[PDB]
Amino acid sequence: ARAKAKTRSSRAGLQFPVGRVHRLLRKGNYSERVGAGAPVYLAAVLEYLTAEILELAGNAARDNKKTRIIPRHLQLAIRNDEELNKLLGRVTIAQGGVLPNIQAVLLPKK
Amino acid sequence: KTRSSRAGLQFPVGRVHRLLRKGNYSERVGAGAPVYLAAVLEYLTAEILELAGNAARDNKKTRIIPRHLQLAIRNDEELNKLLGRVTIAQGGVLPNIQAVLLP
Amino acid sequence: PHRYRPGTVALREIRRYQKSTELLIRKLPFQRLVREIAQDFKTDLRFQSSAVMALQEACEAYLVGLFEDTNLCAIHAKRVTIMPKDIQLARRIRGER
Amino acid sequence: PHRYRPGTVALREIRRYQKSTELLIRKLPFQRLVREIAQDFKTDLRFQSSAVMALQEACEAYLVGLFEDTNLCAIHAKRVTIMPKDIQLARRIRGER
Amino acid sequence: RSLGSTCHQCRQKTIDTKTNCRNPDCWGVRGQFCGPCLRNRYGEEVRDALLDPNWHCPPCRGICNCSFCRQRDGRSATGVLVYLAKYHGFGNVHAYLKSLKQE
Amino acid sequence: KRSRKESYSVYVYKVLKQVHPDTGISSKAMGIMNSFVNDIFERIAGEASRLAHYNKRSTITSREIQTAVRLLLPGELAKHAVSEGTKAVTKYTSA
Amino acid sequence: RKESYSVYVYKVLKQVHPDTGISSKAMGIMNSFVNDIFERIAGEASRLAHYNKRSTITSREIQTAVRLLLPGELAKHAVSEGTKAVTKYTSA
Amino acid sequence: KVLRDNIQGITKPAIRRLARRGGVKRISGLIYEETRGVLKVFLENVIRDAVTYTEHAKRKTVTAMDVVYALKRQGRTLYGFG
Amino acid sequence: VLRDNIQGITKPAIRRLARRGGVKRISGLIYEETRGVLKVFLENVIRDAVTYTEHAKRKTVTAMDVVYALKRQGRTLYGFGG
DNA sequence: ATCAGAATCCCGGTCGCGAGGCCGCTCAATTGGTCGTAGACAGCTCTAGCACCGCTTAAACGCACGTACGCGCTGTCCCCCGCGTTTTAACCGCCAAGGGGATTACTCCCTAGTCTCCAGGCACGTGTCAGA
DNA sequence: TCTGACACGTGCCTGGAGACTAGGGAGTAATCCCCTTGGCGGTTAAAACGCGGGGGACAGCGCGTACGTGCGTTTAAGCGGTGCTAGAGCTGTCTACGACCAATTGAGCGGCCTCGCGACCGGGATTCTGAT
Ligand SMILES: [Zn+2]
Ligand SMILES: [Zn+2]
Ligand SMILES: [Zn+2]
Repeated sequence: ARAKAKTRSSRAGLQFPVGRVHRLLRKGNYSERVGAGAPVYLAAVLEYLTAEILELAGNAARDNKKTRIIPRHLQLAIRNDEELNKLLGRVTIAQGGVLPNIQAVLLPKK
Repeated sequence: KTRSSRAGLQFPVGRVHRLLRKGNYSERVGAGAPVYLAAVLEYLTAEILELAGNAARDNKKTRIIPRHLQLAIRNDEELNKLLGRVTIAQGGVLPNIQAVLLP
Repeated sequence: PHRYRPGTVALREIRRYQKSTELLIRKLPFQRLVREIAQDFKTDLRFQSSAVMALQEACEAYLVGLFEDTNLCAIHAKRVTIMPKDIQLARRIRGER
Repeated sequence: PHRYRPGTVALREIRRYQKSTELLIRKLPFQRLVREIAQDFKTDLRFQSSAVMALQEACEAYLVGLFEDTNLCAIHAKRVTIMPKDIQLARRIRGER
Repeated sequence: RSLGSTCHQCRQKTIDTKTNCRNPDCWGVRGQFCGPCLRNRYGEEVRDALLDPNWHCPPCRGICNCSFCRQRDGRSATGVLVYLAKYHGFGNVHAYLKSLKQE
Repeated sequence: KRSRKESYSVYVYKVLKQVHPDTGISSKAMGIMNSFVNDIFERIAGEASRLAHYNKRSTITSREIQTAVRLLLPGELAKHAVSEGTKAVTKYTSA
Repeated sequence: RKESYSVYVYKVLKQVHPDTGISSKAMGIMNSFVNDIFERIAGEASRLAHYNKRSTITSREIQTAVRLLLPGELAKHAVSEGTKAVTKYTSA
Repeated sequence: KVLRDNIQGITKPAIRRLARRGGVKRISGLIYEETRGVLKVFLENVIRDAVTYTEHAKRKTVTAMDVVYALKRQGRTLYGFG
Repeated sequence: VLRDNIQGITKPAIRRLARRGGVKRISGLIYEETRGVLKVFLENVIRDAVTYTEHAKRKTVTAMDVVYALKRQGRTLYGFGG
């Protein structure tokens, strides 16, 4: 009867595409064959990391009372979380600026 | 009749082709790709070996040990830059003392 | 006349430019520099606007990070002004020869 | 009796140990430390001898490089002795902090 | 961001009652105006506009001076004109605008 | 005559509506999260390929993905990310 | 069983130094160096093959990878020592 | 078409602004030439790699992706233009 | 069980490592800082070595696992089968 | 410490370009079946970690002593910062060409792929010689 | 003198080489348009100079802390044996799993268009320093 097709991401309960990730793995010449539980794991991991960065960036924008994330709200969302900072420690972000940080030695005396 | 003889190299070419195919770098590997790769590997190894042998000769020694290799890499600028983040077992370090340290 | 004590506008500028995000080098001089440098390697080259913008963004990020390291080296030596020796020490420790 | 001025034996061992190439930490204490550290990751592990030897070589190389950078930091601040702040500065600039 | 109505003249999001266009031929949201804009532009209020059965949106009568509609007429942007009308004794800019055309 | 190219903007946006229902994202920031996804994907896939090659295996499986996530991601992330992926995989088992 | 670059590096050493031998530990170090450089160049050539939408690794990919990794005089030399082999293969 | 003496276009106020973003408060008068040299070296490396990629692509134009790959090869991954 | 073995990295051993590094005078508080630094580095390498070993369902940490763990951190080590 | 220049939010007016959605295709993900082999499980074997025991005996370790050098204090020039003036090239909005990145249509020849055979490295086994 | 680590000798497979093939990757012509290259005029903001002077770099000095050097005591690292067994390698069987392949159908990409957000100014607090 060939019941109505459902995307493998739906079976995995995801939002990132498991099928596209499978195709990218197979065509990206990483190994001769790839399993059925590799794309699911990788897509879930990418979805989770994106979810955390978006969680932090939305708050970073809200404290700036803005209703549209810009690159700045990513940098403030990245260099403030120690683990996310460690994961992306060798990455530059275009139009991201930098955290405000003045050394205590330079601050005015008295 | 081996592939190295046709290209005139002492490094393998068939083995390099097998390692290119079995290492899934690409779906297809061209004819001259293993030849070029083997020639470049042979050149780099020859340069390293020449420098290490000169260092051993200046050391009054017959066999090349890791110390000689470390000296050869750490003295040649280009080879040092190519191997800037590599540690050599029992390779030691270049003897150097800062000027202010001296009496 | 009102005259700020030396160093006040330095902290004011520090706050103002650490708050912002725009590029600090003017676009035309950097475009000229990029073209001048790239003309050596290949001739009659062409650059996408995105290429020049990406190069400028990378250069500003690198220089800002280097200046943070230089400032740390300056503060280490019981100083407030960054000198060339601080830049040299930061570049030597970072491994940038 | 004969007594070397302070710092003479310092340079003597400096030259002696940059001339040499062997491991400078005792084998048994380092092996015990490696086993104790690895005890917290997987219970009842076993180590090939070459594994512990490789760990010792890597650790000694790392510490020697760190001490080189620390000496550079100490010289920058117009000093001869190395203090913890120099190690901290070297590790911060290297990206380890 | 998903609840507030947007005025046609000011084109911002705010929580306020806005008038409606009763023209059967009227289409879109362009029949909605906020009090601060219409009271400053034409001297009309929210209450009277709501209560009038034959009240039409300023675009319906052709007296809309919104920048979008002003550009659709092929003529420039008004900007801020309230104080200019006040200095000239005009209660609303529409009378000021009509007087400007007459002059 | 289209040059249509794939991009995760359909998902990067759609997962943003599940975590911040009333917050947008600029097209200059969509092209940054796109690169973040395309970078982490490559990192984990390359590590999985290396792990598969070390053990003389030819099949990349969820064990290599799990070990790669454990190797790259630091701290609680590696403790949390894995707990996500496993769930998905086990859900996939139930179909 | 296990394979290595021992025979080939020994041949190269005898060519460049007729009267110099090599130690087993240093021989393993040379094996590791050859493997590392081969991995680096092959991976970079794979990356260029992927970037330009090409399914074949050719001499051009290896040449450009050599130009990308090897610094300064090491690059221009190695390229000249690489193509010289390939053209020889053309002559057969 | 040719150009000459453009590294002086990296002005003293621009370098001072870049230092201000870096958090420095006082600037020695000798760091401007140092920063110009450092920037020139960094640009030389990245542009050389980018033009190498462009040449391998058989293209007469340099695109953003060539620059991004050139930066990634130096461990300076850039987000926003890829 | 094993404990306090970090004290087994004796003060003269740290002295020898520093002398090989090229330092001539050492402050008295350097030793504890060096012990902490070495412990952190050792933990970082050993974690990945044990991860590599566990991925292969082995109870023995081979030299090649340590080589891979060191390579992961950009500290490639030659001469141990790499 | 209080008052006044000076810089800066702040909250009313507008406006303007981009960002959410929305509709139409089209390209690729999904379904299903078949088939080959890659990895899993079970025995067997030999290796090589691991635990102990003694025994030297270099290396670590406490204390003593002296002095090198880190560190706080003064001076003292002097170099960089802040501000006013002038001037000059970046920026913005236009037009104007055309060079080349991009995309089809061949079509040709380069390279997996199979089979067969064979000689180049590998391991076991000594033997002269570096050199510790 | 003696230590053995390294130099070959020789079976021996077992990976590499030679012929032949067919199919798909990739040069090549043949546009096409788009998005890089220029001129060109204002103009305004932003770089460049000049000048006063104040805070900071840099050298000097002195006292005291803390480290290097040496010596006698101790103690466990290192070496050499000796069993013992956990477990790493290796092989054999065969089964579950992933690749390859023909429909086919919907998810996502391009264009569109309008709605809401993120900007500009323009007067009034609101801090923010500086000197008294
Ligand atoms: Zn309104
Ligand atoms: Zn209406
Ligand atoms: Zn209107």
